[PDB]
Amino acid sequence: SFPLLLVLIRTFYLIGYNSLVPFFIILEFGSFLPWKYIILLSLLFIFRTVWNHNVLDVVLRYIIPDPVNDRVITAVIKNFVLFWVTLLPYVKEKLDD
Amino acid sequence: PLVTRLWTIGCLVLSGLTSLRIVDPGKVVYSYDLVFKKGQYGRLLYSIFDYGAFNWISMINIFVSANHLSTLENSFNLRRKFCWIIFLLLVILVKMTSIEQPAASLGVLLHENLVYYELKKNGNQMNVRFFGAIDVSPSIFPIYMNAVMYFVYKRSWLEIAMNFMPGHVIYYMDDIIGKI
Amino acid sequence: PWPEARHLLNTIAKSRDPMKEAAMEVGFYVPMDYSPRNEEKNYQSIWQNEITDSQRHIYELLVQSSEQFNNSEATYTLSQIHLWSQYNFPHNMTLAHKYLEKFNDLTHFTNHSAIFDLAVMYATGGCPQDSAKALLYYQRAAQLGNLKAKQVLAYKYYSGFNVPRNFHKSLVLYRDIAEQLRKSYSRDEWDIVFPYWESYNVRISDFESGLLGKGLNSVPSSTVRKRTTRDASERRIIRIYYAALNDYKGTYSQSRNCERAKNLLELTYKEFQPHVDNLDPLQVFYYVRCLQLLGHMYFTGEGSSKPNIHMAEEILTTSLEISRRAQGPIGRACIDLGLINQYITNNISQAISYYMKAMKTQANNGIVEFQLSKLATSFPEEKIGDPFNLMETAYLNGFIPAIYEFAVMIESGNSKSSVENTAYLFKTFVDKNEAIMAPKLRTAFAALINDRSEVALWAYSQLAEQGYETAQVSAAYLMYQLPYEFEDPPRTTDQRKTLAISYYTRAFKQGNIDAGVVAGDIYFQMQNYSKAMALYQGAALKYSIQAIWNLGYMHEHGLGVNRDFHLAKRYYDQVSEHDHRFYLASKLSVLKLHLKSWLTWIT
Amino acid sequence: MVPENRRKQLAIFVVVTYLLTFYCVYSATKTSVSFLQVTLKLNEGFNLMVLSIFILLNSTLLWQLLTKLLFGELRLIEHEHIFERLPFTIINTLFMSSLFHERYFFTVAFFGLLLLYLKVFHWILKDRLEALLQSINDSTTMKTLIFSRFSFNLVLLAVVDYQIITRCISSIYTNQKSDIESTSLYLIQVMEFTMLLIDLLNLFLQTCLNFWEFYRSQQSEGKFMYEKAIDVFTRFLKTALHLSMLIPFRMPMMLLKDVVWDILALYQSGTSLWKIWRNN
Repeated sequence: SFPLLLVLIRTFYLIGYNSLVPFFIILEFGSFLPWKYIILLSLLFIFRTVWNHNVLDVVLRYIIPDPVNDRVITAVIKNFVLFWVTLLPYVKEKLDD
Repeated sequence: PLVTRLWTIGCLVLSGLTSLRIVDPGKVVYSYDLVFKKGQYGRLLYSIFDYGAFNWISMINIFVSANHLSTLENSFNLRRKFCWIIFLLLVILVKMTSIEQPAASLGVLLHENLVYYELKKNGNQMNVRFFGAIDVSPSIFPIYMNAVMYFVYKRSWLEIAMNFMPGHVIYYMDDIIGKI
Repeated sequence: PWPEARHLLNTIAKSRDPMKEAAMEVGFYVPMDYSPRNEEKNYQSIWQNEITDSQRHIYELLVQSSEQFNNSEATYTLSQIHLWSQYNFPHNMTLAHKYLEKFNDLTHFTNHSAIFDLAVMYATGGCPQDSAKALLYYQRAAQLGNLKAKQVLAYKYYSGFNVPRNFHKSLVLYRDIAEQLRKSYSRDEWDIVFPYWESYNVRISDFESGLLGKGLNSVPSSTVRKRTTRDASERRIIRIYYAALNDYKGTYSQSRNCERAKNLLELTYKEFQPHVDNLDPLQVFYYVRCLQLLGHMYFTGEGSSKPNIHMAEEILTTSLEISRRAQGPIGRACIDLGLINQYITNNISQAISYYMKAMKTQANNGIVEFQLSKLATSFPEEKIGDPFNLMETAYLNGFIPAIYEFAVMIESGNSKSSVENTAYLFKTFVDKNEAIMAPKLRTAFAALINDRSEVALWAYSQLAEQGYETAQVSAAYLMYQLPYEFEDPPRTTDQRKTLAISYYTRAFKQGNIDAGVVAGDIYFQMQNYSKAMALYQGAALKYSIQAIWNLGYMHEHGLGVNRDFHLAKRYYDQVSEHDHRFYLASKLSVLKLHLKSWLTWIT
Repeated sequence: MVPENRRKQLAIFVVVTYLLTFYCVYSATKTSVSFLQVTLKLNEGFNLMVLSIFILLNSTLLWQLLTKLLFGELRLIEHEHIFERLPFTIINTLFMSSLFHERYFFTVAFFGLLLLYLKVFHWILKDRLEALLQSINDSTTMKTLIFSRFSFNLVLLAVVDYQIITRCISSIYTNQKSDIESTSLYLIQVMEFTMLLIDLLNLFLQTCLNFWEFYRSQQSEGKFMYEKAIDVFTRFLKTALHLSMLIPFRMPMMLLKDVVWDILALYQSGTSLWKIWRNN
């Protein structure tokens, strides 16, 4: 299947309180379990003591508007270059913005 | 939901009889390329559902898949395009798997990519938002999932790429017509 | 000098009550402790940096006027300034004392207002107390013809506090006060329609957490009205109904406003009337509700110049027509129809009919039976119920004037005319008319929501003596709250505590429960350990959980009672038995008991 | 068993749970007045989950040390058998808990939990028995102290189950109250610990048989016959008690599943029966 953690991490998104979710991230990244855990041992002993660009459209731009033109190959080309950057969410909604 | 439970019981009996040697595990591993030369269609049909072991890890994996299916299928009557897609989905992987024949089975790829597509579809829905610390939404995890998977578990680059790239092409073809 | 002084004073807007200024278009801060030095320094700072120069002129002129000359009209008003914290000056509790003393000297026991206030200040020892002078002043002010004085004497002779219990003299005072009050109301307001005044009889700390813990206290939270509440098509009539209501019965933070409600109802009636027939599913409900509300506002005259009788009549009859289908509620509508065709027009049988129609409905409070019995006693041949039973149900339901009428009807008749019941009826009436006796609650709350906390304690104190319980628990809560755990106790002067205990206790004997527990805790903190048990047991008799458990903890420790571990176990078994959610606590505490035992067994 | 990074994962789990539960206790403290309120506060959802996990963690730690006190250290084949058998058992337990909802939510857990640990012990003992079977040394006879230590573990578990069963029966007879579902619950725990006791009797008869064998070997048919006969005896008892106790419940599922695996064991019993009739 997959690494036993991430699957359950995802399936939390359905029924359970998301409260249980973030701890697993520790279990994951802290899974590297450094003897820098002493840092975590420090860190938790610090926990305890808390008390006591528009150019992208120009990138989106294509030659000879409107899209009805015969160069649809150029259209899928440009949108493919965007597709390479369409991964990023932070600017995906910006595209949607 | 019915069809969900059909897929479920399929996975169950498949992996079960697999762990019991009631049927030969040799046939399931069969992916397309060997099949092209061999000419044996059915040796991928069963592969639609297989996970190998009938144990708790696999139990929960099947139930995760079932949860995503209860999320999606009953809500797929909304988006008819998934019918238009799955075959094409079932299509697109072929030349893609034409290099590696990943031991990741079909149904795995299929459902994980459907998750990816659903996440890209309603990405704006910040339907889970821990205020103050994790102010996030869908379409931020799956990259975190797969990329870091590559880092710590060190799978094959292109093989992992196959996990989602088809889904991204599908979403591309979805939004381009909305743009053109 | 005083003429120009008053001409000055006529300009500065004595007090601002944000509860009304917020009516054109939250919570508050209470302190936990006190310090006389901190108060004096606060006062010095306020006089140093806050006041304006013109006010400096005004105040110096006032002190020179009421000092060089015994003007007897700068003295009183300067007392009022310094005491009620008006004209934006600070609250000084000793200067008000001095100047009220000087006034009483000048006027030689002729003015009852200053006598009353001096009596309160000599009884609470704020300024030691001495009940003799307090009672002398109370009697003397009752001679002059005041009301609040008569009430406080009546109560003091009724709860047995500070004098022996006596129901008869109490009855005399209460009948006197009720007679005067009845003579204060006109013929219209009495029979026809009772004037509507907001109450601020809600005890404070009903806004914050609560008393003695959240979800743990027995007596029900009493804040009857605060911001009533419950995608385009439906929600419009909902929202408009809620705006109309939330500006008809004003809340505690913002007072009421009828004008805008009237205009808005007229607007929505005219705007929705032509095409009503399309709103069958749910919108006709709220629509007709608003319509009835508008009709009642027409019949009353609120937010306008004078009532519009006939228009209201058509509005209500059409409201009833539209309600006949969709079987909507008809309560207020039929009630006002009856009230109208009984006095406006003289056709009675229809009024009988309407009352009989609405008697069983939900929204009738008391008007139905009251008017009906007045009819029957005026018209005996109608064969409509019995005076006693009607009026009795009325009194039980809560209509005000019915209380007094029923009490008079029961005084002439035996009908179990014990002195207790008559005194109780008249005390309930006097207490509950509330519109002339105790308006000071309003002033108090207002002064509370803008950082002048002390004066709120003063006003609530002066109300304590008259008996309004909510005043009692409020003044207490303002003087000594329960401290959060693992934290120092308050730092107040002991005098404040020795008062707070008394207020709380009287609140208990009045009918509240939790106040007992808080009083017991005050003692247990001040280290008596002895009188606590009485209060705690009296509360246990009334099923107060925290009390019972606390009694347990009292037993199983060496204070007072001596290590009767058996009855300790019994009490914790009780706390688990009488209620459920405290299961874990009973258990774990018996466990601490078992552990103490088995561990000392080893030695 | 335990890899290195798994050991560090568990150190992390332990420390983070201690810190979470400490934080929740302190938080629910400094926003309260009297003990009783903080008791009503820990019962709130999130801190309830934290506290529950804390209970389970310290419980398994205690279990670990109790085991290390009883059985010393485990052997490999033991551990593989345990770790492979775990899931079917755990799912059986989750099946047991869910059959009653929130009403009987907590108590059953305790019962189930104990059951779980008990099963573990039994399993180890079985292989440990085989060990004594395998490594048996005729340098000395099975002296009363050797037999006494093996039977020490034995009678330890035996008195455990016996006391538990009888106490549950007494709680049945006492609690003839409106909550008959608690009656059926007690019957179920009875059935489970009964299966356990029957397993103990099986082991008891096997070891006493080997005892009589070696006794007569040192002083003075084919043992397989009596071995399998005892097997079928135990399983007949299993099925019989399964019927007699679950038929009262008329259970739609557990009754049926139990008796199904029972009749499969009975098919095996027929195998043994024909073996015996061959060897009669």
